[PDB]
Amino acid sequence: GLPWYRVHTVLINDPGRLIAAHLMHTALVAGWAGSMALYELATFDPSDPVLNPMWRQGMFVLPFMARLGVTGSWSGWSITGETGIDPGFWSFEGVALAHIVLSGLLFLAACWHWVYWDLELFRDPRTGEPALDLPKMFGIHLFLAGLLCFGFGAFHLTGLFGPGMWVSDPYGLTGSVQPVAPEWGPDGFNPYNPGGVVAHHIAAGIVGIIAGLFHILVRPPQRLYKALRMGNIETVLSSSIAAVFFAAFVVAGTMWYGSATTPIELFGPTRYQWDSSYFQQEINRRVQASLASGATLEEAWSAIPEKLAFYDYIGNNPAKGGLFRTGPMNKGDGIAQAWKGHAVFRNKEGEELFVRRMPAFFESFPVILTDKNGVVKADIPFRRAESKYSFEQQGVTVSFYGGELNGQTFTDPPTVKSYARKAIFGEIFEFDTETLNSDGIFRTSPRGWFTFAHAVFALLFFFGHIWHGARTLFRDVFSGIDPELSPEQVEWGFYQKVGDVTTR
Amino acid sequence: METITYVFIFACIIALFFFAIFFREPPRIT
Amino acid sequence: ERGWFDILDDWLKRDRFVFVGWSGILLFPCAYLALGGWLTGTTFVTSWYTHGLASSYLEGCNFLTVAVSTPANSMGHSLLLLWGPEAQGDFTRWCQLGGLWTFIALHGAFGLIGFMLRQFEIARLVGVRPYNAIAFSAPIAVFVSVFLIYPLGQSSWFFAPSFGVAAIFRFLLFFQGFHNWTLNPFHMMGVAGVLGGALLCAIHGATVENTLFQDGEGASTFRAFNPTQAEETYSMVTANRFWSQIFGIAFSNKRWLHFFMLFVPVTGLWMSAIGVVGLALNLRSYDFISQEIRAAEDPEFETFYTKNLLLNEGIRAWMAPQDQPHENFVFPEEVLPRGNAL
Amino acid sequence: TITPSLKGFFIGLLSGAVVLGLTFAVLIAISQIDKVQRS
Amino acid sequence: VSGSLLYGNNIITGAVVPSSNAIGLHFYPIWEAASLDEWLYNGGPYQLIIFHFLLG
Amino acid sequence: TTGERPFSDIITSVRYWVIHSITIPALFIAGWLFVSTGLAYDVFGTPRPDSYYAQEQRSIPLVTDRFEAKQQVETFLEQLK
Amino acid sequence: SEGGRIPLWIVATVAGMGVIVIVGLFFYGAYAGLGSSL
Amino acid sequence: ARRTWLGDILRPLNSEYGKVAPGWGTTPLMAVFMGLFLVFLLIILEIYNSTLILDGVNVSWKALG
Amino acid sequence: GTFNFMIVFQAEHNILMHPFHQLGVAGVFGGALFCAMHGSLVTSSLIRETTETESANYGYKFGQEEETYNIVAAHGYFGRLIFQYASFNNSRSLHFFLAAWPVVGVWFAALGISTMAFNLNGFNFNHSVIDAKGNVINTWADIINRANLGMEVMHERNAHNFPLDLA
Amino acid sequence: SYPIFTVRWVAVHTLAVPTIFFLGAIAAMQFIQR
Amino acid sequence: MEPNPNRQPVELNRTSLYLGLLLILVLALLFSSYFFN
Ligand code: CLA
Ligand code: CLA
Ligand code: CLA
Ligand code: CLA
Ligand code: CLA
Ligand SMILES: CCCCCCCCCCCCCCCC(=O)OC[C@H](COP(=O)(O)OC[C@@H](O)CO)OC(=O)CCCCCCCCCCCCCCC
Ligand SMILES: CC1=C(/C=C/C(C)=C/C=C/C(C)=C/C=C/C=C(C)/C=C/C=C(C)/C=C/C2=C(C)CCCC2(C)C)C(C)(C)CCC1
Ligand SMILES: CC1=C(/C=C/C(C)=C/C=C/C(C)=C/C=C/C=C(C)/C=C/C=C(C)/C=C/C2=C(C)CCCC2(C)C)C(C)(C)CCC1
Ligand SMILES: [Ca+2]
Ligand SMILES: [Ca+2]
Ligand SMILES: [Cl-]
Ligand SMILES: [Cl-]
Ligand SMILES: [Fe+2]
Ligand SMILES: [Mg+2]
Repeated sequence: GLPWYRVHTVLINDPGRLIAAHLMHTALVAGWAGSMALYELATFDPSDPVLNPMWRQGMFVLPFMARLGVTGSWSGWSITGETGIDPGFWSFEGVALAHIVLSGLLFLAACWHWVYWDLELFRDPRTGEPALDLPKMFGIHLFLAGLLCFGFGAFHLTGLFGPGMWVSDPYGLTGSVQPVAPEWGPDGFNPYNPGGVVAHHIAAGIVGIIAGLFHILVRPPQRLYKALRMGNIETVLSSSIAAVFFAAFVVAGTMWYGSATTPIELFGPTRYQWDSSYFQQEINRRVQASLASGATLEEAWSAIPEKLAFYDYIGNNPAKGGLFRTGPMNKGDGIAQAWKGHAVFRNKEGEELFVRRMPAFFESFPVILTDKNGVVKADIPFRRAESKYSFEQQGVTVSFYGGELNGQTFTDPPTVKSYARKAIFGEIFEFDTETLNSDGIFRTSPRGWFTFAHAVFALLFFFGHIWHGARTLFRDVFSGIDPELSPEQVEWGFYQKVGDVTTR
Repeated sequence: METITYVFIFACIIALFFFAIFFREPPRIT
Repeated sequence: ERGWFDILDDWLKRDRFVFVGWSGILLFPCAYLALGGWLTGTTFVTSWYTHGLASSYLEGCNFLTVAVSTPANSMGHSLLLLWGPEAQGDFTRWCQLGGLWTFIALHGAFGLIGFMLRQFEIARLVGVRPYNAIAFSAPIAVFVSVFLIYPLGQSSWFFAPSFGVAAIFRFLLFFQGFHNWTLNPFHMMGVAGVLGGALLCAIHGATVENTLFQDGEGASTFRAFNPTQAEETYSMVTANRFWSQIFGIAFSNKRWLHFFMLFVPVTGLWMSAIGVVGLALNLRSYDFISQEIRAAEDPEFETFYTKNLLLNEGIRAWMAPQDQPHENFVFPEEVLPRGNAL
Repeated sequence: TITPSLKGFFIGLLSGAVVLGLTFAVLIAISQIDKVQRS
Repeated sequence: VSGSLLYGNNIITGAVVPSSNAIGLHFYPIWEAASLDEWLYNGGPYQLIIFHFLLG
Repeated sequence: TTGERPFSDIITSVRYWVIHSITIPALFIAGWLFVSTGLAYDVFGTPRPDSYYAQEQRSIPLVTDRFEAKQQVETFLEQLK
Repeated sequence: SEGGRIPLWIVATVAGMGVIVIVGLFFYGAYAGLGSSL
Repeated sequence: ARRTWLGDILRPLNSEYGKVAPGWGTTPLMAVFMGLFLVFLLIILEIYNSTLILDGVNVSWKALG
Repeated sequence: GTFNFMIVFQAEHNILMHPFHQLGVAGVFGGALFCAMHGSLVTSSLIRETTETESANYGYKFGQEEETYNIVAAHGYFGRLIFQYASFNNSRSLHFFLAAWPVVGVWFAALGISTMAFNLNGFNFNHSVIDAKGNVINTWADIINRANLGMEVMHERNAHNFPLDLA
Repeated sequence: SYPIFTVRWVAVHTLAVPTIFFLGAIAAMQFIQR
Repeated sequence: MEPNPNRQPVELNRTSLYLGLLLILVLALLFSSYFFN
């Protein structure tokens, strides 16, 4: 009989049962979305959007609900930290319930289509054989996709009839769902400009409508029909898989580099913001502006939002995880409780020293302090016998500005060393490691996990494309080559054109 | 529990070797 | 139908010493440039400005140490096109900035696409099934994951492999010290598929050569074969009995045997590619958490796993300042991890 | 405005069109001159 | 160095650990040890295994 | 066979060697002079042995800016006096 | 013009000797001038 | 095969299996759209890549505010 | 423990820079390549003996006299992929090559280990390239060297009392 | 009897011509002293 | 209901069972350490 890896091929010439199988797949996926949302709601702590947002908690679907305007719970909370909001039906719970009910309805439809597979609709009226007119189906589906794409852009994203989308400032401090007007100039193609997303959907939508009408009304050229085997459903599988892997590589890239659709308040910051000290630069800018305006050092640092300092910490860098280090970021360094404040290191002479930060590549990193010009002034030595830069020798101290340790100075080498060790991670935080039995080892965020799964699946789908493209174009020989194949068809020079018998 | 798991999988593989050798479908010339 | 397209098709598909095809239009220029770019760079081009390395015969390197090196880290993932905003059309400056790296990687990638299209095109013309092209998906998954996806997940092309013998060795040791890549079960499956493939290659070649039928009088047995002969040149039955009695199992089906020879190394390479996609994001199998918790609390607990991490820590500290010059690392003697005496 | 890199983009585009244009012109020409014998 | 599953190893970290540097190239069969406990401490299983394996 | 002249015919013919006892040495010498004149250094921008460092400098001329990278290299080259 | 005038065994021996000489020069160059460590 | 109300209504939409336009038909027009699409992708790629830099187009989190 | 052995071997012998290990790599990479190649070419030219609803493997019966694929079609394919004379038309020659390539490479791998056993080590180009003044100009060999140093100084961290690791 | 300038001829020379040029260059390099 | 003519029987021979069980068991032996972490 059929080998195990071919069982689903029974559907190739059975459009009704193919629709049933597709309905079942759709039911499973929608059921997953519903179940996943429920599990996330059963585990999500909405009490601290500042230091315990969704991306610290291993939330995967919650940010997708948030991205498109679902921000509140029936229970009264919102992901922006509001209280006493009424989200209406379309809370996270309402979305989850809708997906579960959809799953059930699709399941029932699948049963109907499986039993009543032999519909006249699926028969070619001329031959009585099962047949799908794929070129016209493409136009119909493209037209529908176009209308939906257009409507999503023109009504949902604009807020004209819908909630809009998640938008934020350049430092992910004040994000919320807002209506967004389309950007019709060249900046519409800037990945970081939300208006471009709106313009995309309006414009590609209209194009899809038009192209759909074309594909409904105009038949394929004989030459393309034959070349792409348009009578064979497997050709559509091959090219659809190719489109899907393209889309998957794109969403992996935009997740990793960041865009208007992968906001840092929903997915966490990017590795590149750490690499370029993006948040450290802004923090320093703000502190310098405070000092210029007459604030004391303590006041200048106390004015830094805890949310901003937290982005300037390597524990939130998505390139710090492990493949088998499972779960929420909180399971690693712990649940963040409070900023300790900005640590300023000084030697016995009173010169400010700066701890060298750990790059993402390094699982462990030495503790080296330099002056403002990069000259080494202190470190934690490995070998002690010829040490010259020890904290004990250099009289290194640490003073804190802002946060919970504001105004405090520590001079005892054990304590100063301890804070220097944390300063390699950037800004220093107090963590609750007890609640989750956190193990102290960094995990990636939903930004990292999403990127990984999608780059991997994209690459695997390349194989799927190659395989099904091969099956389509070589259908005639897939049980083997012609047993009567003449040696002259493969012997050199017999035909002038390879494989062409009319060129003897 | 981990050790039990590792040894259990190993023991299954060894049993599999036994069946794959002594209880294989015999090769037959047609 | 007899237009220019079909006339072009005719000429492209002529049976000549080197087949061309429609795929040839992509393949031949891209492969030629990839190879030409490598030979040009390794012969004449420096890596002084991007890496602080000599890398060409011109500078005194040998075949083992020459490379076309990646661009500086500051270039990020710039396409580094000759006419792009970095080189601005200046061929000399383009060479000094590492333009030949993206040149080779990108023409290389399109060339590989061309080669696989060539495999499909020829299979179609000759009337065979396209399993050779299918198998070639493994080389493509490796090239793409390692030379494109990996650096794309990292800070810049700087961390892709540089095209060179010694440079590639550096890439291996970097992956050990930084990613603990030996510990990764996707790399381990790659190793099994490569070594398993080499095993299958050797054992099948040897089995056929040692179960040959006597089809000539010659003591040198190669002439006793004819391409057009109907009969098997060796005994499957005798081969099967031999291995059944030596090893316990044996192939009995030649079609299965040969499919398995495709499956094993192809699957191995595909597995290694998946692991490298994880490494693009530093999503490593670096540690066993249970091991670390135990070792942190118990200074007498030691395994080969903990020993290898010490080696990794040495690799990182000792190689990083010269290997990652854009970081401007200064590690005082006193911070360098070292055991006793050494 | 046409930035220097947009001018660069056009140059790359032109260069590519020329290479592909000239390649196809040449191959078409050769295919017409050196026809396969049929029948 | 711990090599065995019951002494804190998994399949990936586990090993039969080579015999002691104090032994060097000396032949260390079970009967050269004063006890099995000594034999085990000094990595006697490694020699027994690799010598039987190489012969086999 | 595919219609081209056999290689073994070509490379055992007098005419091939009349042509190629000229063209091969000509190419080889042209390659030699490409290096011996120093033109190779100029085309590719490869440092001569005296051009890696200024006399007292021990810091690598690493490119540190993407878009002003051209100028940086030019500045590094000027500093070789 | 005529194929066969210069025997293939001579062409191979001379070409082979040419390869040995050039590779030999490259090995000499490993011990002298640039790349020699000296 | 079974007829249904909705099957009868949709029948015309699945009745032209195999139907083709003669020869090359609209292939050249398709080719132009493919070419334009290739250029479009190249533009958006080179913008994201900072290989194509346009006035008023700041490819950064700091795109505006 | 295998990985430990490999890393320490690299530190002490620079095996990667040793031509016998390089031949070993050519042996196993090539073995895998030729394994996949041979697999794919034989599979590509299987003679049609089955229908689409069954495995093509049933098209071959254990002990049948006739070959199960068309070697002429296989050679016809591969000879055009590269060029005619780079392809084998003789199965005995092909299968000998399949045996010989990995076996000889792996013999060299074995001999690499067995000769580095007596400390004849990989190529050492440490500081091989020097400028006009005498400044060391690093090559990739020198970066390898830095990695090797890390391994060397850290391995068996309590075992060495004297400055040189002589065995 | 045989054509001279064929696809094969072109392929051969795209490789052989630069190869000999490069071998001359690399030969000259062996005489470069720091 | 009138039977579906697209139905096909499915087969897994013993050798395939053995091969499959080996794959699964060996994959489990490989990945198990990582699942326990
Ligand atoms: C004025 C109207 C308008 C506006 C403002 C936009 C704006 C946008 N478009 Mg839309 N578009 C429009 C009209 C418009 N479009 C029309 C009329 C169509 C035709 C239907 C499209 C079709 C379209 C497509 C197909 C895409 C866009 C994309 C985008 C976004 C580009 C920024 C980005 O993130 O790129 C990121 C994407 C790229 C830079 C493209 C990458 C191309 C790769 C490199 C090609 C090779 C792929 C290959 C598989 C890679 C393998 C190798 C790899 C693994 C190493 C942005 C939202 C892109 C998107 O959705 O981004 C999220 C995108 O892919 N548009
Ligand atoms: C796109 C897929 C995707 C992604 C990116 C995520 C992302 C995330 N999830 Mg979700 N999840 C998903 C789908 C996904 N999920 C599905 C399908 C389910 C149902 C099973 C779940 C159920 C779920 C639960 C219950 C939880 C999460 C949690 C999490 C977080 C931690 C992830 C983690 O630790 O992974 C670890 C990943 C690995 C260890 C990698 C696995 C690699 C496999 C084993 C490789 C297999 C190899 C194969 C056998 C080889 C075959 C070879 C052969 C071909 C020869 C993260 C935000 C956690 C969270 O924090 O919740 C709030 C959490 O508790 N997820
Ligand atoms: C939309 C995507 C898609 C669809 C609809 C199909 C559909 C089909 N495939 Mg293709 N394929 C795809 C993508 C797809 N494939 C991808 C991405 C790859 C590379 C991984 C392949 C590689 C491939 C090969 C090599 C073959 C097929 C074959 C088939 C046919 C028979 C399938 C069968 O009976 O398996 C039955 C499968 C099982 C009984 C169990 C599979 C268990 C898997 C391996 C592990 C668990 C999977 C898990 C449940 C899925 C999670 C979802 C995932 C997306 C995360 C059928 C036409 C076969 C064919 O052509 O027949 C003639 C065939 O030989 N496919
Ligand atoms: C099929 C063969 C082929 C392919 C696929 C490539 C592909 C590539 N080349 Mg290579 N190249 C080739 C042959 C090829 N080349 C040949 C024969 C030469 C010798 C001349 C070169 C010399 C070369 C150099 C020196 C460089 C490249 C580079 C590149 C890359 C960028 C090219 C680009 O952006 O084009 C853009 C152009 C197109 C994609 C053509 C579009 C054609 C459309 C459909 C028509 C529209 C044009 C229209 C008529 C113009 C009107 C514009 C008007 C408004 C002003 C890419 C990998 C660069 C690279 O590698 O940098 C790292 C680079 O510097 N190539
Ligand atoms: C190794 C790569 C590879 C190979 C061997 C194949 C092979 C196949 N493809 Mg797939 N394809 C691929 C990748 C590949 N594809 C990619 C990356 C995409 C985009 C998603 C597609 C999209 C696709 C579709 C939609 C279809 C196929 C189909 C086919 C089949 C027929 C041949 C064909 O159409 O080629 C396509 C041609 C190419 C892959 C060559 C493209 C060369 C480009 C244009 C050069 C571009 C140069 C660039 C502009 C330079 C700038 C670079 C920039 C970085 C600066 C065959 C199975 C057809 C099939 O399945 O029929 C049954 C089919 O319908 N392909
Ligand atoms: C003569 C040179 C010997 C070199 C070493 C041995 C190579 C062949 C052994 C591989 C064993 C594979 C398993 C058995 C496989 C097996 O059964 O082989 C069988 C095969 C054919 O057997 P026959 O019986 O036809 O011929 C052998 C004798 O009976 C005499 O006729 O044997 C040969 O072809 C021997 C060829 C000798 C000449 C080959 C030299 C090729 C090596 C060149 C070295 C270059 C390396 C350089 C490195 C950079
Ligand atoms: C009937 C009905 C109903 C209901 C329903 C329901 C209740 C549902 C459901 C459902 C569901 C509840 C579902 C679900 C699902 C799921 C899924 C489908 C999943 C999956 C998964 C997977 C696939 C996985 C995978 C994996 C793993 C495991 C690990 C790692 C890796 C991966 C990720 C690959 C109602 C009343 C409405 C009405 C009408 C009727
Ligand atoms: C990049 C580029 C380009 C191009 C170029 C080219 C295309 C080139 C080429 C080139 C070439 C094409 C070259 C060459 C060469 C070569 C050589 C240099 C060689 C050699 C050799 C040798 C040395 C050998 C030896 C040996 C071996 C390996 C084997 C066995 C034995 C012996 C040892 C004998 C263009 C303009 C577009 C543009 C821009 C850029
Ligand atoms: Ca605890
Ligand atoms: Ca001098
Ligand atoms: Cl060690
Ligand atoms: Cl000692
Ligand atoms: Fe075979
Ligand atoms: Mg020299």
